[PDB]
Amino acid sequence: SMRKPIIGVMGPGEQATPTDLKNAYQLGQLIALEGWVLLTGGRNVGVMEHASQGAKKAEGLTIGILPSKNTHNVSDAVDIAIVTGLGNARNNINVLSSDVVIACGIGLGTLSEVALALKNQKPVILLNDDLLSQELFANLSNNQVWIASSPENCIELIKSIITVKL
Amino acid sequence: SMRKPIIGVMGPGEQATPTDLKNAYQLGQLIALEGWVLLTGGRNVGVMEHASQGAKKAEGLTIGILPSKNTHNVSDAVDIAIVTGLGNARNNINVLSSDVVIACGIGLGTLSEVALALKNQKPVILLNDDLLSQELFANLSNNQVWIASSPENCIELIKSIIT
Amino acid sequence: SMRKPIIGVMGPGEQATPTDLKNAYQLGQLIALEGWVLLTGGRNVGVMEHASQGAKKAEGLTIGILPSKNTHNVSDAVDIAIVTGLGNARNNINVLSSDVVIACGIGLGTLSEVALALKNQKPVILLNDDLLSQELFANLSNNQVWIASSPENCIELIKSIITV
Amino acid sequence: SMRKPIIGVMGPGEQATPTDLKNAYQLGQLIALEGWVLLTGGRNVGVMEHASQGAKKAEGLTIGILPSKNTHNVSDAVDIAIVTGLGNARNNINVLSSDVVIACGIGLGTLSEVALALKNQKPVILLNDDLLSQELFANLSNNQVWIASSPENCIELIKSIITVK
Ligand SMILES: [Cl-]
Ligand SMILES: [Cl-]
Ligand SMILES: [Cl-]
Ligand SMILES: [Cl-]
Ligand SMILES: [Cl-]
Ligand SMILES: [Cl-]
Ligand SMILES: [Cl-]
Ligand SMILES: [Cl-]
Ligand SMILES: [Cl-]
Ligand SMILES: [Cl-]
Repeated sequence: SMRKPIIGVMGPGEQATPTDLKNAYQLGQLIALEGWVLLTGGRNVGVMEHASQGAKKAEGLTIGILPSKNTHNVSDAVDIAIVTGLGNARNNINVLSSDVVIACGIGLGTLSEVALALKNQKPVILLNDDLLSQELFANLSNNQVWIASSPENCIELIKSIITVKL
Repeated sequence: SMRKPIIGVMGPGEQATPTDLKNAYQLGQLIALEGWVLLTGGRNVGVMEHASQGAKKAEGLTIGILPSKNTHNVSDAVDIAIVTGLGNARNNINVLSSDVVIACGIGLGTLSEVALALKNQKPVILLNDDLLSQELFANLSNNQVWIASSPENCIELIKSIIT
Repeated sequence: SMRKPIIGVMGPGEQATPTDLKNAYQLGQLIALEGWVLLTGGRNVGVMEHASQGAKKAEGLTIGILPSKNTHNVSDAVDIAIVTGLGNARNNINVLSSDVVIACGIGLGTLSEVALALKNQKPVILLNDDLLSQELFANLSNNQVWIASSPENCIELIKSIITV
Repeated sequence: SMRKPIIGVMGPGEQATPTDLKNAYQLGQLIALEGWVLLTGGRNVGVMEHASQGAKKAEGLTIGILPSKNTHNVSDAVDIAIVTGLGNARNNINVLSSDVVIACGIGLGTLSEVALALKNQKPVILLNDDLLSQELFANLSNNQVWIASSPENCIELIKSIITVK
């Protein structure tokens, strides 16, 4: 493949913590500064939107995988709107399309995406303060999930992951 | 609606524990005995297979929602094979189609289905031996998830929910 | 497989003509009288509604594959409501799930299902008065599609197909 | 929306004719020269492959919407590989995601996409030499479908559509 790495950033919306939102915005910037593509589920609030705005601040390309049948809710920070009409079934597209999936914070939708990514043997990085989810996913994935300490650490982990792929 | 209640029994496939299989068979029997319809992921392994066999022993109707593009892997105990060709994206159809979701055991696919069902505000009953999953879903659902003690207790809970 | 044959009856919804509705009801009834399961797109309009009503008149089992995320539009004659939340992507589930697909009338959604059925290597029977779609699908399918003259003829064709 | 127009080029894969492939390549180039994004079904065959290669020759961005669960079959000329695992259900994503759908040749998957696009009242342009398909879609769309004469005429039609829609 000559394609740029695609990094999926998943996380909560309205219930994202202040730390999740700061982490998301920083991640978006850092992904774009590497020349990587950012993929999100296209939500116009919370982690996905802060990540997308971060990437755009650093002139990166952003892809949104929308659950709706139209673009009515997509933000200006999404360059490419993939309109699925699949509702929450689109979560599987997010994970299959990503070279690495980062869960920035935790919530029900994020839990579903992490679970699907690990079932598909996709590399997953958790960036959150939820020890229960970390232990549960480590157990179910036979310790294949990665736990990051910061946005910068996520980028370091991605570089090690995509180097082993190569 | 004059339709019969559809109870979705989710749970591990190949990695199901022996207790998950015994619980799944008993759930299938008891669901069928109520005249309810059983929905599973449809394959010839694990909770899907055992629940479907339990329901068939009691002459219940069984629906399988298959992830592949044909019926190669279908349980012999599935009456209606819905072939989706969606892979793991069929998990959402399982949840949306169920009046109640029971998670019998734990694994990655089941975690995805429970999360989706709770996000849809579907009633969800956990029947497992995994205290981490029970505490995590109680927290994320603001204690709306039910934790069952047995297959019989799942049935009792469903009767309270659907009445 | 010990499962009953599943016959997918596709056709227009809101745009169905009175002829399509009569044909649909008769098809549903005959599918059920054969001891087969009827699958439709499940909604309370058009061929879906009338085929389902016909199958229920003969006490057959009916499956509806709904495009929305709830049962609000389901036919009262659907026994099993499979709620997909997929929109028109559910058309692929309709054809993958069917042993034979019947197109009862014509419209854009029905054309998409016929095309997907033929691409997914499923037997298709056309029961309509649309010569252009009949010729086009005969050409694209190297004459594997079947053209029926009546609801009874559809059942005759199914019996020949599911025998081999 | 400040997003670039996304033009979906649909058409036969394995069964594409030499004319379909020439038209597809030229379409891809012309879409990219307008600064538009090309969307295809993403695979390394037929119209998908040749449209993607034409767009890359003109340094355009290409999106591929793949039906399988990995990138095994992806065209080398796809920049963004959307892996769906949906099989032919991805055809709905192709049409929902496109501002205009061009059907470059005819085959069964293409017919499904044309039909779904028209059902959604998405603009559709047919570029083919099949008068049966042109008459059928004109009838079923109440003459809303467009019939193009050449790849260049497709671009002219897209400009007329983007202006009114
Ligand atoms: Cl979430
Ligand atoms: Cl499964
Ligand atoms: Cl399967
Ligand atoms: Cl599981
Ligand atoms: Cl419909
Ligand atoms: Cl519906
Ligand atoms: Cl139709
Ligand atoms: Cl394809
Ligand atoms: Cl593919
Ligand atoms: Cl085609």
